[PDB]
Amino acid sequence: SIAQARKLVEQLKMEANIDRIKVSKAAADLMAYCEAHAKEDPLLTPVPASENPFRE
Amino acid sequence: LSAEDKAAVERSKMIDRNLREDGEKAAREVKLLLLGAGESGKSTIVKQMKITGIVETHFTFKDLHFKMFDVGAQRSERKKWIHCFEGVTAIIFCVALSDYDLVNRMHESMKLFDSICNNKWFTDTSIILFLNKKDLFEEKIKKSPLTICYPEYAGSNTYEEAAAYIQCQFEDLNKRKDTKEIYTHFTCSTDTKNVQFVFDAVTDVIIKNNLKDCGLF
Amino acid sequence: IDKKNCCVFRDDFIVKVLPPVLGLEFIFGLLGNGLALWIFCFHSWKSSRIFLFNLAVADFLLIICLPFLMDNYVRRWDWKFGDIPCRLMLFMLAMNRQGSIIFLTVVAVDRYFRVVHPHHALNKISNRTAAIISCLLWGITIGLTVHLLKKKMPIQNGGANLCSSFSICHTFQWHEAMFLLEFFLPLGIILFCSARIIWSLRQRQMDRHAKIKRAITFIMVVAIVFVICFLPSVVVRIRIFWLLHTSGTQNCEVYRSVDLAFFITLSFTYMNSMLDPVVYYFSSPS
Amino acid sequence: SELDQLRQEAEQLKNQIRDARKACADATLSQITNNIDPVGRIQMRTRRTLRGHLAKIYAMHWGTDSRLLVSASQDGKLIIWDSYTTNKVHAIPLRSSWVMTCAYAPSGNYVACGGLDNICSIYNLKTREGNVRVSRELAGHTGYLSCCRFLDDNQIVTSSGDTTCALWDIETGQQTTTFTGHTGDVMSLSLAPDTRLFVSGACDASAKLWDVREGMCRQTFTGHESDINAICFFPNGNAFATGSDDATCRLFDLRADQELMTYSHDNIICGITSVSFSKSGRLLLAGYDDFNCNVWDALKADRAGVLAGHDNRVSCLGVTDDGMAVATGSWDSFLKIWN
Amino acid sequence: VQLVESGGGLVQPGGSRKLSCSASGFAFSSFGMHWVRQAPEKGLEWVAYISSGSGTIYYADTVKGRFTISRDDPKNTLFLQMTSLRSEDTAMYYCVRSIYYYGSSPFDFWGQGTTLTVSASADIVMTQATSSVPVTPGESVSISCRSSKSLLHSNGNTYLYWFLQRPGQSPQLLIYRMSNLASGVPDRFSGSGSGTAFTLTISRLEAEDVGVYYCMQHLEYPLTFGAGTKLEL
Ligand SMILES: CC(C)(Cc1nc(-c2ccc(O)cn2)no1)C(=O)NC1=C(C(=O)O)CCCC1
Repeated sequence: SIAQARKLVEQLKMEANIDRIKVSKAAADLMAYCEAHAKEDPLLTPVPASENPFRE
Repeated sequence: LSAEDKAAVERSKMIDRNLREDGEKAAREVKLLLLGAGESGKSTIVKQMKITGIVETHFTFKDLHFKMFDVGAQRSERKKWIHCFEGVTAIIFCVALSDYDLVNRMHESMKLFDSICNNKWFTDTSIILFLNKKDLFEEKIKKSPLTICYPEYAGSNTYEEAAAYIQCQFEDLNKRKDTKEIYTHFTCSTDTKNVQFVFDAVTDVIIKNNLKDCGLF
Repeated sequence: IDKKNCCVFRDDFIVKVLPPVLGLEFIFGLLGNGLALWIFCFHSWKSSRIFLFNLAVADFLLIICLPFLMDNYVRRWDWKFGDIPCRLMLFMLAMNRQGSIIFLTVVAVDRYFRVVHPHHALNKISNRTAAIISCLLWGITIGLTVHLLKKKMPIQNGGANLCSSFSICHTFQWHEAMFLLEFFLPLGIILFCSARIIWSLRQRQMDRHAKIKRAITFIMVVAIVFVICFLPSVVVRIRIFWLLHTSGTQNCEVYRSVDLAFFITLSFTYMNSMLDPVVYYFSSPS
Repeated sequence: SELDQLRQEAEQLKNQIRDARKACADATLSQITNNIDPVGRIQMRTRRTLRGHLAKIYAMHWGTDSRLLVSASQDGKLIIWDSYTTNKVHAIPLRSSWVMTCAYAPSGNYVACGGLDNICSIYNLKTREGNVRVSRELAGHTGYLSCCRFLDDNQIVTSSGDTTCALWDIETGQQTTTFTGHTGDVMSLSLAPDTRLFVSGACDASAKLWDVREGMCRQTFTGHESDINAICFFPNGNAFATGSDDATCRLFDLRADQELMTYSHDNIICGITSVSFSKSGRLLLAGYDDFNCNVWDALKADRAGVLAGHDNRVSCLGVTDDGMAVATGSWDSFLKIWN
Repeated sequence: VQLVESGGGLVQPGGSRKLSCSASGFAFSSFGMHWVRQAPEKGLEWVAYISSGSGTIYYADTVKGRFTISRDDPKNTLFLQMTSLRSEDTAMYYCVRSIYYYGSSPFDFWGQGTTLTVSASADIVMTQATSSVPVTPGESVSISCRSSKSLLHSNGNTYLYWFLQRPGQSPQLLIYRMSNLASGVPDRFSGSGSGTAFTLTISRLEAEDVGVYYCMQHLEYPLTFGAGTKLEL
């Protein structure tokens, strides 16, 4: 009765009170994160064969 | 070149040999899938084979190993784990012939059979239909008519006619008539016969698979 | 010649019927067997079709060497090439026909074991075992055919030079009897396998599922094609043997025809070789 | 008291949630990412191919060292693959052959395994005996096991086929915390980099952010219109990708709890089985049912490249912590490394 | 984990004996075996090796051909058949387990061994700098050694091991690949090297650390031992 309905309502209301930020700020943060680690990604940028452990 | 990795390569080769042996053993083993509604009928079927999650049963007949997998107790959406049974040699479907008098159950069994038969994953695997509770079905027919759950039924109120009508209704649900074959059978009290029919169906499907592998089928 | 009594003829009939049928077999075999070999190479390589691929390569070897025989026939009994080409071509022809017959028998046995005996170790045989058995089947034919690779240069004819190795010589040596066996024993094996397959398949099934008789008809077609393409050249050779025993020591009174007849019905071997891909590979839906 | 009031209250609450989401949605990620140059075509070669599996492969995981990976298949065998040398480090014979999930502990000492059986078996690899045994059996679930991922040497988060997700203790072997927020079958599971939050996908076409310690979920996303088949956390930890049978990938962020972009195309009509990000998260790799794999740009939503080395359904896809290579598993019984 | 060995005693010169060892508590089949002998006054010396699959059987140059090693996996025992023994053959033989895979710790466990008395080039050498060093409790001591050929393989793994042989007991592994500590080794132990010169540091010396320290090289298979440094408390 209340274990699956009242508890669900309380859970949802707890979810509803969390502060939120604008989508633009999150997008900017994500873009900055990708830009900062652009050179640290072996896949995004080509890696020399010597540095590649899988090179034949 | 390698100095210490050669031992690792030898160990990998040994592991590969063991894996190949185990795979050959598994291929020699024959896989069967058990499906249907009603715990009593499936329990009777598995008990008739003479030597929690999924219950796996192992038994041998005519020097052929048989593996049976129980999925009735899984209690999960079939759309997410039925693809794991792609390589099953055959599928056994067990339905209680007396379910027509209990609450609609026969309609649910027919719906499940239609869903399994038309599944894209089982477009080639054969299905074996086991009609349980023969004596109980005869008693129910002599007590209640089959027209209760079959409005379209119009025929003699006899055990043979009712059984034939039920079989015909079950078979027509197989849309892939050419690609798939249904080995319907009636369960009997005496032992050594249901297992014999299962072995015959498995032999037939294995012959089909071998012919297809060769190229003829 | 040959330290025996060989009685080769010269009939003005070969240059009439042989060239057309030989060219037709050329066209319909090179486009058929080579194409099937290309499909096999491009496209799982389990033992099911390893024997079929070996048969295909043997057939491709059979008709790729044909030019030389076609040259022998167009300029009748006029062979310009050397000893090495003649021995190589005779060896290749004999080897290819031997391999084709042996692989037909092997495929028939494989089907018989895959149908009559569904539960057997031979059904799930390993790829390496198939490779080794194919190598042994090739090696036996190599050993059998190596006997004629050491012969001399093209035989004389009081003029142009011949090398056919069949002739009508009265020595009844081992190779002709072996040739007879190559049609007798494999024919019996294939017929027994087909009969047992029919008995085991019609008894319990084949009442429906059109894909089953679609293949049984092809099996019967294979058997009928074998008997029709390899029986005439054998019965004619039995008649040659009978004439050999009933005559010959008296300077054969022009057996004639029968030799011509043998050499025209010999085209059935190449006909069967050319139609093998359509009957075996292209027939299978896979 | 009655559904006629509780359901209406829930509907009004969902209305408020949607209104807040619409108000917060000021600019889509698509038009804000046009100022950055496109990644361009990416070509990946199969440096190594791993063979030895004789059944359909369903799951694989990469180790912390980014050299050893564990693979699972229906034949009932776990193989620890040395990607550098393609060596078979270990071969664990599974008691139950019905397995479709596996995991590797961050420390590399234990490997988890499960499937249609209700046990997320734990195996010890660094034992003195030299043979692999079952450290513990976690048979506290009812439905089929879907995915259990290690949290530490003693804690593992498990998602089963029922509507409940549970957290297990290796030493105790008891349900430390059980999550029952989901209303449908749970399929996908992924953990945040900080090992404090995790997101579980379910067939109800929704994803929920769960708290490892708190015990109750904090966000719910219902962008997808079909069962949620795959999920993976973004490296930054503030977002996670998602694969589904709808044939599209949706990116949801933890803070703004919106649906940023939908990766879809007319050509693709089949579902997505596994999804994972790269080290920087720019490249999103998703495994599709058809005989190929696709790389999606996390910001531009363009087809960066196609990995068509497989001939059957791709069932798993993992990227190393180092990020030097990507392993793609499929139903071909072979594993291929792309980079 | 236990390794019981037997087959010792007085042996007449030129005779033949069948050394046997019993393995229990661990997978004998999956683990390779090495045979190591100790001279009464000198250090240990490798003798022979047998792999898990009973293949790649290797012998030292001084026992090549003369010695043969066989194992019985179902019997869970190891055997060493030695024939035509000479005066210098006398030594204390040891049974050593070993496994080979990524992250493995070979030579981790050593058998107790049994005494054996007899009535009367192109190998990597280990030039140990010192044969005896004086130490006191609570102090730090450094042990160094030199190798003729650099042990830094092309894969970046250096094949160096360290062993501690306390008096009255068999040696035990301390560090393998000079970057990883074996099971049960206190964390105070540390090792480092440049690929050709190796230094072993033992900080916070304890009474149980007394003994003699041996080294290893595993690049070329004709394994050779070190001179040995004796620690006196
Ligand atoms: C050389 C051969 C094959 C006759 C022969 N074969 C064998 C033999 C021995 C052992 C064995 O295992 C199989 N075969 N011995 O002699 C032959 O007839 N060449 C020619 C024709 C042809 O063959 O197409 C076309 C024109 C006529 C000449």
